[PDB]
Order: sequence, then C-alpha cells, then structure tokens
Amino acid sequence: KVFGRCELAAAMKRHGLDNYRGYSLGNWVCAAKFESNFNTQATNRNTDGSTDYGILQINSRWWCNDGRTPGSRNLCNIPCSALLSSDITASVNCAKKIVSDGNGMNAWVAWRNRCKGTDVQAWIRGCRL
Repeated sequence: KVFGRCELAAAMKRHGLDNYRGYSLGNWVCAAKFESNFNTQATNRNTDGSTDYGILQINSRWWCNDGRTPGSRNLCNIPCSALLSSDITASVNCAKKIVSDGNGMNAWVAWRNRCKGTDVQAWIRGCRL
C-alpha cells in the first residue's frame, strides 16, 4: 500500500507516534517519505547483506528476521515480511523500540540527512488530525 501523506499521519497518530520520545508527528511522516516514499512494500538491500524493510526501512541485522542475514539479532521478534503489511502496526511497534535505543531518530539515515532541522510541521499541514 502506498499511503497518502495525511492518511499515514492519521494512522501514525492513532498508533501513538506523535511526540513519542519527543519526536513530533511531522518527523515520523518526513522519515517515512524519504525512507520508503510511503510504500509499505519497499525493500532495499545493503552491502553488508542485510535488507531494510517497509515504510520505515527497518534493518534485518538487528531488528527483524529474514532468514538470510547471518548474525541477525531479531530484537523486534518478528519476521521482516511482517513489516511489509498494509497494516503498519508491526512497523510502528518496532520503530518505537528503535527510537528508544539511544540514538533517537538518527537511526534513520534519511531522517538525519533530510528531515532533521527542517520545518517538519510542513509534513502534516492541511491534514485533519
């Protein structure tokens, strides 16, 4: 499912991400935009052999099991395919563990390079929230 911007903002709000660990909702929508272009089915393979999965491009070396990343830790205790669902609940639950891990949203490279320090409020403007 390719989400609409305001559609994704409402689903992320319902799931408790607005101001989760201090990060306002616009940060999360910006991160989804640049990590996956709002597409739940996005996957991208990395040089170390791990793969990033879903709307927030969660990585198989640490967070989910895909059966082909040697020494994967599977900290969200889910198969990575669960992260490609039209229902974003597993992606949101795992993202909450990731953002709690110490480095905050700097865990997402597209957030640090394209969202951090910009006016992220623009990502939810015009939405009925």
